[PDB]
Order: sequence, then C-alpha cells, then structure tokens
Amino acid sequence: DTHKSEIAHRFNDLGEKHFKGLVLVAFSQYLQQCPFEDHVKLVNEVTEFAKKCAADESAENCDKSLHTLFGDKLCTVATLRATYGELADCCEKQEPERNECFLTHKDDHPNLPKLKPEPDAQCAAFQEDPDKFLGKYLYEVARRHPYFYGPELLFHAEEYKADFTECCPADDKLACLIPKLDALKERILLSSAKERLKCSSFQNFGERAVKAWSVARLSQKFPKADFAEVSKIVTDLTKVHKECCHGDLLECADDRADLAKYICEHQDSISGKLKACCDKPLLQKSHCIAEVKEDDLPSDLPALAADFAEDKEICKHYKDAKDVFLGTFLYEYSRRHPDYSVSLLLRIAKTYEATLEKCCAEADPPACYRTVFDQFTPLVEEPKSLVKKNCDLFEEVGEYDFQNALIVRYTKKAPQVSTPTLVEIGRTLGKVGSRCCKLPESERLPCSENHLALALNRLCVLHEKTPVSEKITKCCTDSLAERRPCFSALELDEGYVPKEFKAETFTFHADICTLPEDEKQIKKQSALAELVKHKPKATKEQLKTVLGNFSAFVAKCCGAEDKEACFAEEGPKLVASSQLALA
Ligand SMILES: [Cu+2]
Ligand SMILES: [Cu+2]
Ligand SMILES: [Cu+2]
Ligand SMILES: [Cu+2]
Ligand SMILES: [Cu+2]
Ligand SMILES: [Cu+2]
Ligand code: NA
Ligand code: NA
Repeated sequence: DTHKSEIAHRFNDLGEKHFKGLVLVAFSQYLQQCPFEDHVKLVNEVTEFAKKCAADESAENCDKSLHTLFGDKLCTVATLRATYGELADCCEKQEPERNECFLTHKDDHPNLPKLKPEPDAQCAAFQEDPDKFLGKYLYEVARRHPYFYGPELLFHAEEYKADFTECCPADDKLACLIPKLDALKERILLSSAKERLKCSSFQNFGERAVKAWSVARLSQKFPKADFAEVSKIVTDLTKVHKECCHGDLLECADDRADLAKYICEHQDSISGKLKACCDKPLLQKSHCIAEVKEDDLPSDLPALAADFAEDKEICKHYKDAKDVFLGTFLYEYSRRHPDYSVSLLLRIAKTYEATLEKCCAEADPPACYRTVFDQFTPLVEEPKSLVKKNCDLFEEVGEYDFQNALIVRYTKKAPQVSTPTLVEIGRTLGKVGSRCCKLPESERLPCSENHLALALNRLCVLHEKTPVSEKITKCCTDSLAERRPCFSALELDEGYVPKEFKAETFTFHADICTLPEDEKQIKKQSALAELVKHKPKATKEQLKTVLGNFSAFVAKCCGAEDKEACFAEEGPKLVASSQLALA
C-alpha cells in the first residue's frame, strides 16, 4: 500500500489543491493552445482517478507510472490532430518515448495576446469564482512559459490572489492593481528566464554543466557550509530541476519540498540568512531559499595556494579524482568570490582544469602549475571592464538610449535575426543596466553577467526554434561558460547582404500617437533595427542621430492638429534623407 500507486502517494503528500494546481500547469505547458475548460476537465478526471486509487491502490491501472497516466490523459483530448498536428504522432508512442516527443513539441514563442489587466471585469470574475480565476492565471502563465517552475508558479498565483484580495474592495482598483500586476509580471519574466536557463543547460550541455553551475552559485550563497553539504544540496536541487524540466511536476514539487525541509533543518550549519525563509509557509519557504541573500564570508576561509597550486602531488589527486578535485576547487574559489559572476567562476574552473591537463603531461608539472591562479587575472578583468563601460553608458543616456545602443550592437552581430527578436533581446539587455548599475559596485559584475546570461539564453532558445545565423549557433552551443564572451566578441557579420530598402518599413502614421509609451518605443526600436539591417556599416552615432530625427518627427505630428496630414507630408522626406545620413 506504499509501493503500489505513485499517483495516490503524490496526491496524499502534496494534497488536492497543489495536486490540481500542478497538473493544470503541466497540462497547460504541454498543450498551450487548448482552451481552459478542456484542461480543467482533464485535471478533474486525473484527480478523480487519484482519489479512487488512494482508496484501493491495488485497483486496475493504479500501478501505472505518472508519465503513462498524464500522457494517456493528454492523448484523450478533443481535436488533437487539428489543433496539434504533431503531438498526436507522439500519442502513437509508449513512454518514455512519448514524453520526449511531447517535450520536443513545446513552443517557447507561442505568440499569444499580452496579458492586459482589466480591473473591473477581473475583480468581477475574481468575486464570482476565485478558484476559476486563479486557475485561469495558472493556465495563462503556464502556456506562455512552457518550462516555468511549477511550484514557483503556484507561489506567484498566491501573490496574484493577494493582489486582487487587497485591491478589489475599493477605490480606483486600477491604481491599486496596475503597479502590483506590473511588478508581478516583471517577477514572472525573471523567474521564467532563470528556470528556462536551467532547462536549457540540461538540454544543450547535460547534468554536469547544471551541477557545476549550482556548485558555484550555492557556494557563493552559503560560504559557511562545507563541501559535503553543498554537494548534497546540489545533487538534490539538480534532480529537482531535472524532473521539472523533464515534465514530472509532481516529483518536481515533492523533491523541492524535501530539499527545503533539509536546508531548514541544517540552516545553522548552512547559512544565517535562512532564518526568515525557514519561518515561512511551504511555497514561500522554497521561494525565499531560492532567492536568499548571500551569507557573510567566514573568518576562517582557507588559503588555497597550498593545496591547489603549491602541493607537489596535485597531478596524482587530479588523475585519481578529476571530478571531485575540480568540484572542491570550484566550491572553494566560488565561496570566497561573491563578487564574481557564476559564468566567470565556471571559466576560471575550466582554465584551472586546462592548466592541470597541460602541466601533468610535461616533465616537471610543479613548476608549470605554480602560477595557475595568475592565469585567472585576464579572465577577471575582461567582464569588469565591460560592466564598467556599459554602466557608464547607462548612467549617461538612460534605459531607452542604452537599449538602442544594444539593439544596434546585436543587429550588427546577427542581422539575419527577426526584428521582433532583436528588439526583445535589446530591451531585455538594456533592463539589465537599470537592474544592476545602481547596485553597490561589488554586486554589479555578478548581477550584470548573470542577467546577461538569462537574456542570451532567451536569444539562443528562439534561435533553436528559428535558426538564421551560424555565428549565433556556435556561440549558443560551443560552451555555456563562454557564451557571453563569445557573444561580446562577435563583430558585424560582413557576409550579410544589406536588406533591400522598403519605405513603408520606416513610414509612420497617426495610430502610434494613441499607444502607451513603451509600445511607441518598441515601434521606434523596430525601425532602428531595420535601419541597421539596411545599412549594416552605419556607425551607432549615425543611427542614433537618424532615430532622434524620427522621434522628433513623431512627437511633432502627434501634437499636430491634423496628425495624419502631418505624417503624410513630413514622413517621406525624413525617410529619403535618412538613407543619405546612414551611408
Ligand atoms: Cu506497497
Ligand atoms: Cu511520502
Ligand atoms: Cu520522468
Ligand atoms: Cu519566487
Ligand atoms: Cu597533496
Ligand atoms: Cu501615412
Ligand atoms: Na555537460
Ligand atoms: Na521586419
């Protein structure tokens, strides 16, 4: 009665509310186009089956694996071949082939309506049926983010509830909601980006990469913990993210809860910053641990030169246990460098490995590997200069212009990429500056590079969907640690052919005057990308000037009596003269 029914076990432990939540998320992520009602009935059916099994675990089919049961359920969906031309071919297969097929078919750019707040109608729908309202939130977010961290989404759904709980009762109801919903959306976009990076590391580089990344990060966050505790947490967390990215949202949640329990049981040994996190409820606790502030450096951190540089038997220790020795190094170097980005630590660790590989084949390895730490100095200075440079730009020109700079920089790197994707990436990269440049200067490098990694991964995911550029492919697939430097190193692609001019691309009309500011920016930034594509060798200062002229023209005509006549008269001349400005 314990080995028998996995679905009963999961139902019992997780409980009905979370069980149904996670199954809704999983179904919304696998079948992103189906209507809400379809998914709700699937969820209810599955829950019913779980409760029957919980009664009699020896009943028929209660023995079957979670994947088999979820996959079967997905395969009983109305109009599958019509809605999803491919996922039905997946339904011909058994597990685990079927699940791999499903995962293959997930869509990272489903191209759905933007989630626009409607305070009146939303509060109404929230009041008449809260469960249906929060379920809809889960569904809408889950399908817009098919790799979103399942329990994390349940946590955000609870924050969404709290927003509507405090705001709907009175007043504008929109001046209460809109800023809170805007903050929630930014947290959603961030959270998705982090989880997608973890899943992408699994997909593209494997579990050893995910472990290394986790070792680095957790060592930084918990420098007091010893290598055994870090290793344990990393093994557990890796398994957690493996199951979540693999689709096992139930295993995902259950192992995530166990890990939080363990961490809070050993918080004294792990970190002083976990106190607050451990006093909170389940979901909130996991959240808090995931985002916990880094603990203060221990006063008894060991000197590393003696064991990792000066020791004469390093080649023996390395040849004996490559993985273990390298892991120890990474733990030790990371815990004492919260001022480094995770990817920087991974590069340093690769350099350490490469130095040992080289030195241990030569006559006198000792004298060779004695200056290993000194090989880290260039790797450190490069990103520090970049961050310093870009923050100097950000603080001079502000987000918009900084974004414009990045949109130019990346369009020259990859002019074959679609204007929407370039705009999206450029704007995300620009937001990095707003997030990181204001922080204490010690935190600017880690903040900047870690968020850059998220944005570049987003670009790499879109590029997997729609491959256009071999340079992007190489940078996206060669080395996870080297991705940001690889991208930074790209110059203008001179094999590119300037896109043939099309006046309507740069032609504006009065409609733009009604848009909110950000959608107006996006229109202008799209034009900018198109300018670069047409004139790849134009300097960023030329493009900045031309875009200024375009911006001024838009502002004038939007303020005009006959806005449309203003556009009709002015636009064509600006369009013609721009070409000449961009030679
Ligand atoms: Cu049993
Ligand atoms: Cu149990
Ligand atoms: Cu599995
Ligand atoms: Cu969170
Ligand atoms: Cu030794
Ligand atoms: Cu017009
Ligand atoms: Na790997
Ligand atoms: Na276009």
